[PDB]
Amino acid sequence: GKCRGLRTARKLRSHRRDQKWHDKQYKKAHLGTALKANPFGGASHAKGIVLEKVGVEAKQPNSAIRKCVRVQLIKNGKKITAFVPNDGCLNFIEENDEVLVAGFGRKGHAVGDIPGVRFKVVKVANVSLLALYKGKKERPR
Amino acid sequence: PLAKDLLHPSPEEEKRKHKKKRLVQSPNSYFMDVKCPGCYKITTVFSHAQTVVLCVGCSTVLCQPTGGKARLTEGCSFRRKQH
Amino acid sequence: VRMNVLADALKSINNAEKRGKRQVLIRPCSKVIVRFLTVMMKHGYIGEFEIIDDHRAGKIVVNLTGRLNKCGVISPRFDVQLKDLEKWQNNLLPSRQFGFIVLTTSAGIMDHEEARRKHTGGKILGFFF
Amino acid sequence: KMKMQRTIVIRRDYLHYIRKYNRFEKRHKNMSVHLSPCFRDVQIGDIVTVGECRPLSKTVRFNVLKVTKAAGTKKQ
Amino acid sequence: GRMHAPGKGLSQSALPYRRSVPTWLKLTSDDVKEQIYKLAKKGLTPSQIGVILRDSHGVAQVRFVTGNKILRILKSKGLAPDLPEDLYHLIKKAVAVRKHLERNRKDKDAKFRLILIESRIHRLARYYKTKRVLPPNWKYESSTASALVA
RNA sequence: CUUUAAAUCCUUUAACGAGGAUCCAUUGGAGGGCAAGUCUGGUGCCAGCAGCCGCGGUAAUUCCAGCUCCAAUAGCGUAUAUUAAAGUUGCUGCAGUUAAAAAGCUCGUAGUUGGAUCUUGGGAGCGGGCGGGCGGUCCGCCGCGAGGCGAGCCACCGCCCGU
RNA sequence: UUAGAGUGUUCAAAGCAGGCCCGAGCCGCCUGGAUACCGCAGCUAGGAAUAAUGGAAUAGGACCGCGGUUCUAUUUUGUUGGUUUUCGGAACUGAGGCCAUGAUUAAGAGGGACGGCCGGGGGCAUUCGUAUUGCGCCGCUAGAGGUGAAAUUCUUGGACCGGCGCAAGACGGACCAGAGCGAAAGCAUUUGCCAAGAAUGUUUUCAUUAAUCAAGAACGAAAGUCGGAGGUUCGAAGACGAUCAGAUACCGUCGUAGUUCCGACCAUAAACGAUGCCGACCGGCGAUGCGGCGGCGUUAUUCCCAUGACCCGCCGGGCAGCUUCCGGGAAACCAAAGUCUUUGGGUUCCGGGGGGAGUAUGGUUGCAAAGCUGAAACUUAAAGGAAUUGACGGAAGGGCACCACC
Repeated sequence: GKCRGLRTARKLRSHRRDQKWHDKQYKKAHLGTALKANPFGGASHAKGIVLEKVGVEAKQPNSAIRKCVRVQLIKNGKKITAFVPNDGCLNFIEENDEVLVAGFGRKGHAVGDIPGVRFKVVKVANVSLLALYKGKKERPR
Repeated sequence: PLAKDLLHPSPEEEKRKHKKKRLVQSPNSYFMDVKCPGCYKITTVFSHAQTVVLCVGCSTVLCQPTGGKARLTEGCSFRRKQH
Repeated sequence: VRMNVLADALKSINNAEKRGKRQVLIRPCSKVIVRFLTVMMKHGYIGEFEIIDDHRAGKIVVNLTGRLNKCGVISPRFDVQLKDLEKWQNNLLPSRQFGFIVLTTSAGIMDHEEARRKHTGGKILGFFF
Repeated sequence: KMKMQRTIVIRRDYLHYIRKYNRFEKRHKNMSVHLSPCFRDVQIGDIVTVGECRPLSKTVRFNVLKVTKAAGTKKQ
Repeated sequence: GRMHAPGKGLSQSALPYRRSVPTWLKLTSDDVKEQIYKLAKKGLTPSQIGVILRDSHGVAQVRFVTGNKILRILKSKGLAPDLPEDLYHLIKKAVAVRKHLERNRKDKDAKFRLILIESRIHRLARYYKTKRVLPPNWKYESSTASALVA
């Protein structure tokens, strides 16, 4: 059930150079089409303005209306949905605001009740969203 | 524990194995003589013949090869295993 | 067919030791196999054996003893550069305290402890413990 | 090969060792070498000993010094 | 097991351990060496020559009583066949089947067995060609082959 | 004063310089994994929390806060790339009847692997050396210079055991 | 830089620095800053077990032997200067020699021959058996088919039934089995013919010729396609009659393609043992097929004898079976799915959570149907295997109850 020979080092090698492609944890990270469809250019964060403010429901077991934002990036000009993670911190978000967006916490997947949103908002017009909540900073009006 | 000698088995267990599976292999055939019915020129003949033999002393067939052992037409003196 | 005629003999005794027999016969013979079993017998792992002779090959009978636990073979015949020997006897042996691995060598076939004193290496054959 | 005049093409087998596995991997690299035009009776498939030289041509560097196989061949 | 039809068959002969003259009928090598020629001249492959010496004359083995086996004897005198005795017959079966194959076309069994047999022959050619028994420029054709054989 | 082209900081001696908010310690948690509240007020499948399992419809151990405790401590959470975990890329080291999985079967060139066999045997040989019962000894006791023992500093010898 | 030795940078991270001895009287001393590691490839030299590889088979090693041609000089009277010899060597060449004169064995590897068989193995011809449908003739009658019940259907133009024949196309029942062969798909009427094959039996031959297998090639049930001939039965599509609320379904009467045959395409099936090939080993037992062997009686013959048929056993190779805690496994199960942390006999293909998908596109084969090769975006927390308890069954086996029936 193996090669195991002593002049076979090439076949053990051109087999594993072939069967690595079926490890989806490796096919994604080593094929140019996986990163291309990423709205980020592989970056950690990406700035971009806010072009509306919309809410999205939750999955079947538990009901709610998660609040979100329709952020358009400036890097690629794409359009993505960004969750606004905080308690009632949709009062500081406004149209044409240039918010900073980060990965949601599952390396390119949804999390929990939120359907189809993989992005959360960390800053809002160059002030930290945590700072606005706890009050340390203040967004000038 | 089924601990039995594979070196010194009975001369009668050795016939309970194939021609090849014995201690030291040896053929199951035996070279035999035949007295050539009607004459006294005694010829050799191999027990597991695969060919007929015809006797000038008989002008009739002597051994008939059938299966994997010979059958002799008429009885004769049969020495054996002088080898 | 038969390729590693050392491997088949060792599996023939290993399967016969597991059952609990006292004697076992192996079908082919060789200096490689005779000089092998002598290494075991020089440690007392087995009893005292006989080597039936023919014109064809020879067939060894061994008087097994209840002292060896497993008698493996390792193929392909690798190399042991005497810096890998300490790796081998730690991922292929039960412990350092006992058990030996036999590796062929420019000075005959000998278990690894012999190799250290004679300060040499060479290809590897198998192991027991 | 006993192709283009005054030079021959020689295969050269050898083993390359892969580090990851403890196993070898056969390769080969075949190169052109000049010849001594003294020679008919240089068959193919036979060993030869070759020496280095100044760059005789675009791909002719090594040159032939003495051929080494006639016994394993036909009539005396 | 076999090489083309499955089954670990086992019916081979078994030489005795004793390597001596029979000592019931010597008829020493002078007779046998000059005797084999009569059978080989009369026309019998080295495969069948052993039978008649064994079955009626009485010989343990030609390799025992004489010096060398039945081909090395026939090699020196000049009575070695044109083609090796195993190859010659393999062509016969390859030729007779092809003869039957050109008539009973839909006989799919023959059209298969012919593929095995041409594979057996081409395997023996690539072995003999190394051992110089057959010339390098030899080639089995399946058309020019029946003219080599009766 | 010292440092150094020139100053800068550490280092050395000055004059001051701590009573609880003076000289005020954080970043994340308290359902499980995973250390720590079946504590109080609010909210009522709302707000929201939650990497995952999940909490929220009147007694919320999970939300928002207060108090008490827990983790790391001038550091600590978040995002993504990456390694170990991974015996889930497996040469050491995976699996293939049913859990994804063996070409319908055979032939077969490259490629990989390939039966057995050329002292698998000794000498009171000769001698050197480790430990070892030994016969001997310079040697150590013992003795009356008529004598008794061989191992224990020093080892020596002909010899055996130890692969 | 990794490791590491020496050293009190106040410690350490670091750094290759530093320690004495005295006011200084020496017109200074002692030192440091090393070592290992650094594959693969190249060079060198000891070792020669294992693994490649070599040598005299239609003559080759050995003996300073005695012979020829052809030449290259060293230096002796000619110091140098031209000429002849011998020796030494080199090239090809004449007789016999000393070789113990050169060929390991023949594998529970393989090819091949040989002998008596064996098999629903393959092809071609030949032959038979009933059955079905159709028809001719004769008989008697009013119903015949068909379903759960009927109706379309069949007859006043004599159906179904009964008898004697004629024609056609399919198919081989009963024998027929956990029995046989084939690589697999698969194969069952008597006879003949052509060629092949496993297994046994062998004191025959060759002497490693062999295992596995990318690319490639032959065969590949059913269905389907292309042309010719035939079309009995069955019968996708189709038209009807039924049941149903609907029933373009199951059910019933018709019926095209098709089914069978010869010549080519197609290359797919739960083509299944859902279980690669070759090789070795580890338990018993009663049987089955073929071959050979040993057997005491019987039966076919008047005679062991040739030989069958029975009856007792052995051996090899098969299809398979029962049992066991050898041992595996998630377990159902397994003499392989065992010899697996105590892992390594050799080799081929292939899987990495489920879905999108065997989809799109690209290449390629195909007359067409389609086959081979074959992604990603996105989505999802579970898909999935074996057993255990219940529940449930328009699932069978027992049994009870007027909240059940007769």
